[PDB]
Amino acid sequence: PAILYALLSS
Amino acid sequence: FLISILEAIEPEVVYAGYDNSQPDTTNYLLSSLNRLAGKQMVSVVKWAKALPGFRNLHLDDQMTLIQYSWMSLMAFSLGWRSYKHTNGQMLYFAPDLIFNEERMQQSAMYDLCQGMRQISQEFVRLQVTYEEFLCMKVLLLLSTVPKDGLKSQASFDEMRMNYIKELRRAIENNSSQNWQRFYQLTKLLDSMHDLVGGLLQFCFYTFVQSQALSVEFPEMLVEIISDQLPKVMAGMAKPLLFHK
Ligand SMILES: C[C@]12CC[C@H]3[C@@H](CCC4=CC(=O)CC[C@@]43C)[C@@H]1CC[C@@H]2C(=O)CO
Repeated sequence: PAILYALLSS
Repeated sequence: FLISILEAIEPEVVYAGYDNSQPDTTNYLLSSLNRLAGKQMVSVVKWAKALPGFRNLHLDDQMTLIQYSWMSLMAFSLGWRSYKHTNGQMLYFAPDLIFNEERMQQSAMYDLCQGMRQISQEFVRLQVTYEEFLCMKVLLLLSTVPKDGLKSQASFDEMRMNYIKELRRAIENNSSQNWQRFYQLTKLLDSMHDLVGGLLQFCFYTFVQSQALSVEFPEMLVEIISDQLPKVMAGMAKPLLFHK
């Protein structure tokens, strides 16, 4: 879940 | 004022970006819902991060929790919206996409729609308050975990208990009456699991044959589902129930 991970870590 | 916070971080309404000039085929109806889901996903993520205690958890868990509960969170919020707007007679997916009897039929998932409407009806029967709803919603985010456990297990357990207590606070009244209320509200929470099981089964089925069925899914959902699906089929997740 690339898009999700990037959204959760910012 | 933990609820004051829950009230402030509650996501603003999300529109589907639905085009009513298009024929409501099963393909268009489901693809539109999937689009709405992608847009709602962004909102649940931004909401989770603002959740007191969620950030204290390992990133891996944060990922896992949202991944396992997004369907339950959205179905539950759908239940609330349908309750406040139509007293549970119709599915208020979004202001621009309300499912009536006709769309439920052409959707090809009438039964799942009724299952979801049933949640809305429970809100009606119980006259669930906005505060009770907010607390319950958080519990949902914390009710489907990996059989093997979370990395911030302790941090997780504390958080869950705090929100459960917050629910009790929301629940004036006498002690026995408050107990009965808690019992009934947690019964509703446990019921989500069976509903979600069915919702997820159709989601995975349409996802697998997406191109062949011409059912579109937004990229964000594709990644989530692609990773989640195998985990669910492998029975890696378990519910945290309140009742036998
Ligand atoms: C996933 C799904 C479309 C998206 C919805 C979901 C049911 C719960 C739900 C509530 C919302 O307020 C946003 C749409 C949505 C997330 C449906 C279950 C089956 C259906 C499909 O499988 C369409 O392909």
